[PDB]
Amino acid sequence: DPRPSYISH
Amino acid sequence: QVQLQQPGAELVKPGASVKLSCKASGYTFTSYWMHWVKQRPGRGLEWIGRIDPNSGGTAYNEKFKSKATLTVDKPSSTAYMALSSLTSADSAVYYCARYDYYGGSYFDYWGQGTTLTVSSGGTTPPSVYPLAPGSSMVTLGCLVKGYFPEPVTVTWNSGSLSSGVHTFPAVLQSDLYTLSSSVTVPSSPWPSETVTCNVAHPASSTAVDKAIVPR
Amino acid sequence: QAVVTQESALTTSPGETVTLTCRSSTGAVTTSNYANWVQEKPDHLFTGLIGGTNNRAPGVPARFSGSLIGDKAALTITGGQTEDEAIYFCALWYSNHWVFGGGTKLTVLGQPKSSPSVTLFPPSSEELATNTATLVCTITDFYPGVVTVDWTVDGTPVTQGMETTQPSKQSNNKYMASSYLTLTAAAWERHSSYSCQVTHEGHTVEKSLSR
Repeated sequence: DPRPSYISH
Repeated sequence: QVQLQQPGAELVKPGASVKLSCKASGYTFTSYWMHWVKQRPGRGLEWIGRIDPNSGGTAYNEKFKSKATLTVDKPSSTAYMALSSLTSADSAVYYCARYDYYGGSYFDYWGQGTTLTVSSGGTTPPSVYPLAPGSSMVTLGCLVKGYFPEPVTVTWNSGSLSSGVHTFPAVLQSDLYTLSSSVTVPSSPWPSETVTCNVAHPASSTAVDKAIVPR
Repeated sequence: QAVVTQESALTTSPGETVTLTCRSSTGAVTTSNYANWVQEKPDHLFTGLIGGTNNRAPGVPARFSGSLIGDKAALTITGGQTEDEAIYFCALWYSNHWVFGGGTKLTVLGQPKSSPSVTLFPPSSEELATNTATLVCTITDFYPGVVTVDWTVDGTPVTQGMETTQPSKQSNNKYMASSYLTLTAAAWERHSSYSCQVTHEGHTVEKSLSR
């Protein structure tokens, strides 16, 4: 919801 | 009900490598990420990293990148983690926790954690000493001194004692475990009759039975 | 890197609201850290409750909620239950890794307080023949679960060869623990007074024994 946590893999 | 089953205790020598497993079940194994956490008494919880069942992609903690190697076996729905070049600091409990998606989200299910113990001390049998009162209800007990490695089994009178009984956990002093158990009985029975603690030690195939006399 | 801190311990009663916070050394906790709260019930039983500052885990009791209180992340528990007494952990995300806090030891007084039942056992003679002695101080039936133990030889505080187990939940939900004092058999011949002092909630209980 804000941007950071993801970045897959 | 979602479950993550992990082995309870693993014993290995400094210098070797272990491959801790983590069985999933109850959901589509490839829809959620898997993380590994390390916990040692003192400190707290330290993140090791994760793997994505679908992609295989993984993100490691800079500090554990040359130490752990995550992977998964889709068929058997299990996540693994090999730790290389084991040492004394690598001893501890290792958990596998399932990760949830969408807008970041959370860490909902956890495995019970595998307690890894890294040492090169040969099996050592316990020494059982009777804890007796310095001669209303009376309290007695057994001292299971310097045994290794975990864990021992203490019972009173074969099972002939429900409560009054108390089994404390082991303390590690001088790379060697110690624990004791206490059974508080009516002032009646003892010395009148008697209590007997049953100590067992798998890593040593030892089984001592000690009855208690006041002196 | 970004040490995360929470409260050591907190004490609340059944029915009231207790709030837990989480400190980020890099500054403030923001919606971008995706705060995560995890509970630790005895014997390594872990369950996530909140993830991403405020998303409640599925199957998680409604009374649990997460939010931001200032420049901190917090877990509020309205209507605390007895089973809620456990250890709570805070998880913070930092660009590419997870940092937990030290955890908060939460106490929900779901029963009456009770001073510890202390018992001092002297070294047994079978051990005294291996050229070494050990005093054993057993502590049971106390609540809340934290006690601070103290050994003294001849009325003088003794520090070394002392071992104290972590308090453990009994059958009747109270707590139990044990401490050990290991001396050489010789060393145990010299002194005369031996006492185990147990301090629980500001009140000290002693158990002496003269050799």
